[PDB]
Amino acid sequence: STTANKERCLEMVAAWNRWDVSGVVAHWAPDVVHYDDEDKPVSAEEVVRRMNSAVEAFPDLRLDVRSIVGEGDRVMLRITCSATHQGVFMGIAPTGRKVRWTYLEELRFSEAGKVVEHWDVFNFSPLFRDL
Amino acid sequence: STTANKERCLEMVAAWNRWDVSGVVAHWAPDVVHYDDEDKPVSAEEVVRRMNSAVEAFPDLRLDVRSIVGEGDRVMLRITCSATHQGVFMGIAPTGRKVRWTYLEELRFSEAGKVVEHWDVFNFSPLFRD
Ligand SMILES: COC(=O)[C@@H]1c2cc3c(c(O)c2[C@@H](O[C@@H]2O[C@@H](C)[C@H](O)[C@@](C)(O)[C@H]2OC)C[C@]1(C)O)C(=O)c1c(O)cccc1C3=O
Repeated sequence: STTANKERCLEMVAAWNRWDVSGVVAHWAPDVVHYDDEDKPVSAEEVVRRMNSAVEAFPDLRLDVRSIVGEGDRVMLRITCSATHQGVFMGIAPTGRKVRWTYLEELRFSEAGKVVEHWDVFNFSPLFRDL
Repeated sequence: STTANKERCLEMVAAWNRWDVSGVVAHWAPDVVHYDDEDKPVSAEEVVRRMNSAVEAFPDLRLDVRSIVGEGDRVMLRITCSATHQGVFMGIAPTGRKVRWTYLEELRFSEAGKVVEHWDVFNFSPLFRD
């Protein structure tokens, strides 16, 4: 259970690492809720839009799982992303610069192994400072 | 034990919530390593200094553990801190206003239950968005 959930998370990371958003979404429950930094739900449509925009802005991105821990129906991962800023991002046009940020991803899974709730914490400071 | 490690983490949160940094530091191993935002070690003395400054700058701070997971020798917690910004913090002058941020704390424990490695992930944008 915990083991399976963790492996599911690593498959999502592998999908991001081949720049395939659809492979991440494939693990979502039909009723999945994603919470933003203010704990407000973000619609699936908008979450996917943001994910697609990130791959567009950072098309060479690589995610390094620094740590992963699972207990019960939850998994948390500390991840470092490295990329080059080749596309417009959150309004900031390209720089070509090498960037790097760290973040937490937290997922809660249903008994059938699908993601039902999803949170994160992003430290975009290094990225803003750089850009 | 992970159960035990998790309680220790809750003890650290309770110490923060009574604004007692020393009760946090008590859990550290003598040879603890803390990593800054770029993965470089930060001295235990400098961590203490930053923690002390937060208690002074956010003196009504309250931490609510949103989730906690333990496995093996590690614990991760997602925590939300709510406070009023009353003092200078990292060069940022008080606004007097309510502030709130959510973060990760990851702790690695020795077999005897002392913290040997420590990482954080913060979204401090509420403190400087404007
Ligand atoms: C309420 O304080 C905070 O929100 C921050 C914070 C919080 C914690 C800990 C913190 O050091 C900090 C503090 O983080 C340090 O100082 C920040 C300026 C710096 O960006 C930092 C996050 O890298 C960290 O510096 C080591 C800041 C703050 C506002 O007090 C902490 O060390 C800790 C721990 O060692 C064991 C368990 C829990 C904590 C913890 O919650």
